[PDB]
Amino acid sequence: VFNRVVQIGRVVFIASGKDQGKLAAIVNVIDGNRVQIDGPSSDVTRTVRNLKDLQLTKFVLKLRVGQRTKGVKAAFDAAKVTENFQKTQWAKKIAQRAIRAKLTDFERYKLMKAKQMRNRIVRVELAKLKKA
Amino acid sequence: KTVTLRKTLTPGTVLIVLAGRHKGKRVVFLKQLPQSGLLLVTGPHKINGFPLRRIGQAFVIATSLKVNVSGVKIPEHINDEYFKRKEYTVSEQRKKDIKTVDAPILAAIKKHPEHKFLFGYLGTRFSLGKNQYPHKMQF
Amino acid sequence: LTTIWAEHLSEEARRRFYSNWAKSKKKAFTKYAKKWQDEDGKKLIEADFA
Amino acid sequence: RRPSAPTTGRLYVKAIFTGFKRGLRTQSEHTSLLKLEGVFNKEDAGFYAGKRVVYLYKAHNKTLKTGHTVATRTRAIWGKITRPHGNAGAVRAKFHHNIPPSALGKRIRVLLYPSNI
Amino acid sequence: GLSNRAIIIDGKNHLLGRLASIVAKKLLQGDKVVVLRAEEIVISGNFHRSKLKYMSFLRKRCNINPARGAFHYRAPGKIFWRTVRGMLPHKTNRGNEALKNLRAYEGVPAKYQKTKSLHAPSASRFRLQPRRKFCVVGRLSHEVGWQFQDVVAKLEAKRKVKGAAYFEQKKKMDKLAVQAKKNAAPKIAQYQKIIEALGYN
RNA sequence: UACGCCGACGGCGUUGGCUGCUCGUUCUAGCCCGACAGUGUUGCGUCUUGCUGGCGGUAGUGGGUUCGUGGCGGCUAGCGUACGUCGGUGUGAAAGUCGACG
RNA sequence: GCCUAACUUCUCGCUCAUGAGACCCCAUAAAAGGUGUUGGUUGAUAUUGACAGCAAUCAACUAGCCCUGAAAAUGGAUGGCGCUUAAGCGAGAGACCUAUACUCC
RNA sequence: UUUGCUUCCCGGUGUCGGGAGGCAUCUCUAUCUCGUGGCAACACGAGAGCUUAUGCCCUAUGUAUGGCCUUGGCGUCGUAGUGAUUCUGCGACGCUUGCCAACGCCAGAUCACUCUGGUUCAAUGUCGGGGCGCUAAAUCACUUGCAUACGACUUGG
Repeated sequence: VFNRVVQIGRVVFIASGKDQGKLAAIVNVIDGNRVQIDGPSSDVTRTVRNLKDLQLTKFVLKLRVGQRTKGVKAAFDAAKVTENFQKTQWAKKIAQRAIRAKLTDFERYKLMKAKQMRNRIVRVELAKLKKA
Repeated sequence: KTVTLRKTLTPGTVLIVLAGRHKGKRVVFLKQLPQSGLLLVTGPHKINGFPLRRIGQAFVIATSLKVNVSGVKIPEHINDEYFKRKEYTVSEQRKKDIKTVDAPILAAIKKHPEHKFLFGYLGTRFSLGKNQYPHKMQF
Repeated sequence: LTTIWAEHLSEEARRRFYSNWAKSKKKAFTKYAKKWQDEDGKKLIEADFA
Repeated sequence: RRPSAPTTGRLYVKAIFTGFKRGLRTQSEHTSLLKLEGVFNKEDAGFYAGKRVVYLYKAHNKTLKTGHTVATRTRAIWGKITRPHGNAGAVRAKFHHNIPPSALGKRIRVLLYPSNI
Repeated sequence: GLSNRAIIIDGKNHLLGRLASIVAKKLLQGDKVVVLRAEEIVISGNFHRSKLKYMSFLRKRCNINPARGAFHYRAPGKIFWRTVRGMLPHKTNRGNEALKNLRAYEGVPAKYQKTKSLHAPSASRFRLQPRRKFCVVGRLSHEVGWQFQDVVAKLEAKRKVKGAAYFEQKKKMDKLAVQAKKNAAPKIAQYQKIIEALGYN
């Protein structure tokens, strides 16, 4: 029933707190609530975080218990975890929201016009399909 | 002393009017008038019907859009006294200054590849839509 | 939900709708009775039965 | 004829007057508490500090204000937001006259000026 | 922060007191609130606790004249209404006007049978530990005197059947809409470029 | 024009509220190097790769902690008027408008 | 949490009670008990394979919460509603609210 | 209610308040979505922070002329369906509604903001005109006795 697990080498996504929005790798498990993570190549320092702020990704690295920052960096770069993560809809939505949050007034106007024109055309096509 | 202009207000910047009968209109900022410190702005009267007048910067949102304003040559007789207040009727003199000032502005917009959106953008009034919160909107 | 009356109601049944039957014009159900012999009234009565 | 770019929507943020500054058995009517739409933090509430606010209500006698062409039954009380209140995005406001208690739950318009963006 | 329309809330899987406090705050702040499916609201703790609490509530009646004493409503809607009443200053004009803006129903009346309902995640029953019992206000009302549990069940079954049919139709229309966008691709490519560039898709 | 009765926006004075950078100070590391001891250890056994512990080094790199008779900012409130830019109203009536009480 | 201005804010535990508990004076509870659960102390056996049945276990203690001990007369009181990874119990952290008090005008 | 009056429309005119649009499955929370095979249970393949209500629609100058594209909205009417009385689908007919040449061309201004969206929207009352349209009952006093302190109740002309 559960696929992703909290295991050494599991790549986690920081959902809230200090380094929000970044990726790290679980290098140790302290107790049922706390994990030692270290995202050397994603600008996350080796720290201990409460699992309540973390979310499990689909990537698991080939790490060792308490792998040092150098080894974590090597595994991260070898697996290309950042590139593979950037291909998921998880990361695409974050990128889209990042673009959206910084829209200027002119960009908002342009989006309004383009969106309504596209909706009108798609509605014409939908009427065609519905009639048939 | 004259009032201190906000850093975002530079010639050619497009502002949003927040008060008056023209509230919500997008206009073009030309220059800070020396005497009063108000802003000589004119969203081309041709596009949005906003004539050449003054407005205080407190009632304006300065956006990041700028139109090429280097071509406009403001007549010397256009100053604070020119806009000083006397059934208002637009003097025939006034109309000519608007044509003189707007002509380079309109031409600059036309040359801009985005002239289609620029003309429509200046001809539309800003408004707060659904789930649009000013503290998270980047103007 | 609805009530359908018979086409012809007895005078003594209609009295129950009155306190001064003798003094009145006895107009109860007079318009309803005509609905039974009308094209639209028949349709309404049939719809009520349905 | 259509006036060439007419009004298309609001230019104010919606708010409600939730009550006065108070303890549990005291009340200071000099300060009002407003709840804004879409504001949930003191950080966001700090954005509106110093913005003007207005409360519009309906009276009996009509008034033909200069600059108006038709007698209106609407009157206004003007005020200004002074600081955030609490953690959850409420704000404090000061009005020209103390806000009437009958405005509880009624619309308050938070205007966008004086602007500082 | 006022809502233009009434707030329609689906009461299913909601904790009684939590939802009641949220709704009471909204009513005090001036909104109109409608609560649907009040028989699906949940109370934490085993059924016996709630049943005995309601029995002790029923025991509170004026000795002199019970027609003045506490009025013990059995319908789930009225139970929720009284729970909200408890969290208002209902003896004052403010509280009375606030309470008059609340409508709580069992099932979904025809007026709201075609509107989307809201939920309060902070009042959901899934914030309880999984190994904790809970009671359903519908069952409690039935056991303390409510007489329309079967009628509401039948009406809800019919409503769910009609909704299932409508949802099948909606899925078909949604697939047609996806196909329409795919067909329009060549025409909308000029606008899709801007939409994706500004990050909306 | 000036002046009264009111408002708005700026400036200044006073008391502030919120919020950032940047230097330094105290006490201290880690990274990195060396040997030793151990082991939640990979790959194929005084093996190897890992990992940990104190101990000895610090060149380089280099964060925590502490606060300064430190430096540079951003947003904004009340009160008063080094004071400015302006609006509503009022100079026979009257009506309206404005102001104050209520 | 709502009455009620100020977080259903952040961290770790404990507790299920067929009306649990919930904050100085303060508005009662004891001797004595529980193989409910959670920690600890001591003494033993156990891989030369510990107890049960034809891989840890045994015993005695101890103290947190919960339970029994716990009966009164108009209907009734953690203030009320309600609350169960709490809105309870204990240790803590940020912020926030509020006096006729403090600073300034 | 043979003048009175219901209803719809056009106008006056009183009183009153609010203060920026729309959105339909369920079930489930220690699993879910799509595709396929399945009567079913289920199975295989591909995915799955889940932030699609943290969303999606809507979102504005007036002719003309030319090129498109013919959709969407509103109202009436007629059927058919919907029962927890209103709301839906289908038409038919009207009034509109999109883009390009193109801000090309004409109009737009109240002097800097103070209640206008620069005539904001709703609810009703009343007075006038019209369009179809209808032509009642209680009560008192007598009377009855199954009723009754008085009212009330039960009967009849």
